[PDB]
Amino acid sequence: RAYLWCKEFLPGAWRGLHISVLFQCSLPDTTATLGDEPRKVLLRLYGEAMVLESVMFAILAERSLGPKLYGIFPQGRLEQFIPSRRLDTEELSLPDISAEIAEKMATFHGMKMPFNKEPKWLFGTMEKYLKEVLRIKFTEESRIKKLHKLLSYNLPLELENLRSLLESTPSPVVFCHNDCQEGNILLLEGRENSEKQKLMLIDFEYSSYNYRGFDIGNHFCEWMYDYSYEKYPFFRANIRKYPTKKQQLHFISSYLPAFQNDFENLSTEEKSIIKEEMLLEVNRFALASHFLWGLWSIVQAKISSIEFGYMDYAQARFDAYFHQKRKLGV
Amino acid sequence: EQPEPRTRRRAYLWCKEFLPGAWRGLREDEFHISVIRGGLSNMLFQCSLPDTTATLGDEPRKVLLRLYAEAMVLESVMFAILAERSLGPKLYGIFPQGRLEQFIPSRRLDTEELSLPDISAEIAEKMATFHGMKMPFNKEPKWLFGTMEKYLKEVLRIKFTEESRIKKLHKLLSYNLPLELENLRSLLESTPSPVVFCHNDCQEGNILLLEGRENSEKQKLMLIDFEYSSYNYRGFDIGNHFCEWMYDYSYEKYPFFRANIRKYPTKKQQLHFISSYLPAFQNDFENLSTEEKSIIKEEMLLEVNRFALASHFLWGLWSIVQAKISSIEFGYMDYAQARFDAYFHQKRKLGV
Ligand SMILES: OC(c1ccc(Cl)s1)(c1ccc(Cl)s1)[C@H]1CN2CCC1CC2
Ligand SMILES: OC(c1ccc(Cl)s1)(c1ccc(Cl)s1)[C@H]1CN2CCC1CC2
Repeated sequence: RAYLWCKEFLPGAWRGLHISVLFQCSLPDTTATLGDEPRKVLLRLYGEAMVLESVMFAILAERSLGPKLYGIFPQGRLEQFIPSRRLDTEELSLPDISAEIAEKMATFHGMKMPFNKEPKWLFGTMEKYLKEVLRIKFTEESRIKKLHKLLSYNLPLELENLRSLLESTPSPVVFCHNDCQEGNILLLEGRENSEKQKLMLIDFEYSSYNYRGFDIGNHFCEWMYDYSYEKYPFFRANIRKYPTKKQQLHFISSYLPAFQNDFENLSTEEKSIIKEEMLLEVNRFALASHFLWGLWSIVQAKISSIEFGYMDYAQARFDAYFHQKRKLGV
Repeated sequence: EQPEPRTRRRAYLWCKEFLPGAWRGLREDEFHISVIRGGLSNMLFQCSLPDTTATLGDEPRKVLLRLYAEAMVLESVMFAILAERSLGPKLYGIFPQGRLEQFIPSRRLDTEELSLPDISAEIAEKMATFHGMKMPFNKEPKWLFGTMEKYLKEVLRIKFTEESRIKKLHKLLSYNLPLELENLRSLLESTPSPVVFCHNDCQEGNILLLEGRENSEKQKLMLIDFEYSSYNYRGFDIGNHFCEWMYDYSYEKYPFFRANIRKYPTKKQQLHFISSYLPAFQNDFENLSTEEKSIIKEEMLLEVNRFALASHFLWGLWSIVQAKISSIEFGYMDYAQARFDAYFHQKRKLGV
């Protein structure tokens, strides 16, 4: 099946003619490349709505901000295989890494995409997941209990509180990644010694026009979560790992001149004003990351096959939401 | 011509939501929209900012709205890629009901303009550029015979009710189309042709003569409407274009087309076309020997002239199917006969 996708969609030596588990499709080591065709490709089997993700991946491939698109078919797609590794959670805090993510995020934000520019994504998704959460019934007594504790916060009332806080919080609408976590950041092989070009932002499943503060606040929230933990619930949460004001300022001091052209040419006092207001903007939007992903995770506990403690994760996001509300005095 | 109130409201919402700058804060009463192309399939509209409104950034003053089975996914990706490589109109917005694309001030070429040496040479260069494209689609040349077999299977099942359509179908069927498809298959089997990304409908109605550029000898045209595009034999794309010289679709009375076999390009006109196509396609071409260049050229004429037979066959079958399924007024059965008449005339000329 994959043999016929790689044979029919790929040029040169493939048109004549190895697979590993996502799939790593390759040509034999003794086979000589006829031209610029790839020796090793990546196959993505799935399992509007595909029209938008496809056009987006095609555009990012064309603009070199994503992996190349080699083939597109109903069952999935053939993409460029990038020799790399994903970053770990502890590396998000590294100054060079943090500064590069901010630059790669700033670049992604300035991109013009053929999608709805109305920032509906944030609240529309939260309402969609909230409507589902209130009608979910679990069979297991342990899950019924965990849900009962989450529903006890009165989620529709909390959403209206978050709505009022965010409406009185100006944040520009940009093309957001919406999932800027370590698992979506590639550390490029060989390029490890590069100070400012060793990374790549990937996996645009959630990308849309959204409030800038959500992409930044959401990334700040991601410093607290490590999804590599090998024992149940298959994640580790650490509130103390949220960026300090200094680490948050280092991130924005790299984000701002990379996004706003004039920024560098402003006065020291003016630069601090934009920055101080930006810390308020992103820390408020961090609350929407906890809320969005917390609701998402309850819906995921009901529908997903994947081995992950979804209900514990929802509780860890809701704990962080209330902790962050307290920190902000909101 | 103004659209229907429901269309005008939906169009206004798509423009204010997908288009940036002055569009984001436009009132319904400030929205300008007019029909470009009517019908039921692919309605076209020009949408615009009032002339009194200033632009804020680099947003367009006017756009084209195109108002329309996952062939929609591939078609959308194709338009996006071509828009990115500056080979098609810019894509401003994609939604289930349609697209917002760049408005290009121009007119389409007329059939008579295809023969013009400068026009012909430029079409050859843009077609050659189009063929050098790497697209993420199936590279097996299954389009041609797959489409023809698909149309033929449909044609063998067709039962018309109108007496003249019945009589016309009887004549076409009498040629023994399945047997004729096999004769065509074996002829093309012994005709080598490189598999490239083809337009597959490179006719006058899909070529834009760009406004202001009518003095630019080599850069005044643009190929558009890539709905039939796929990986196909290079022979087809060129052969199909040569067949298009014979058909004028602007005829205002039924059958809504004029066919003239004498308008097919002469060896001279074909050689002029392939003489612009070849250095545009390989770039090292001019530096080859006179005997090698003449051999490449003579093999190329034979290849495109044989594939022209598949152009006649494919559109003749498509036309019969359209007579059954389409709602658009066109003399489809007369058009099918016109393509089959040409097909047998081209067979006799090739001595095959
Ligand atoms: O998709 C996740 C999943 C976590 C657990 C799952 Cl089961 S899917 C990640 C994808 C890849 C990772 Cl590595 S973590 C997380 C990343 N963000 C979106 C959804 C999750 C919370 C925030
Ligand atoms: O699309 C057509 C149509 C003709 C009649 C129709 Cl009804 S659609 C053209 C569109 C615009 C033209 Cl100008 S010709 C023709 C161009 N090629 C594809 C189908 C037709 C034959 C070859």
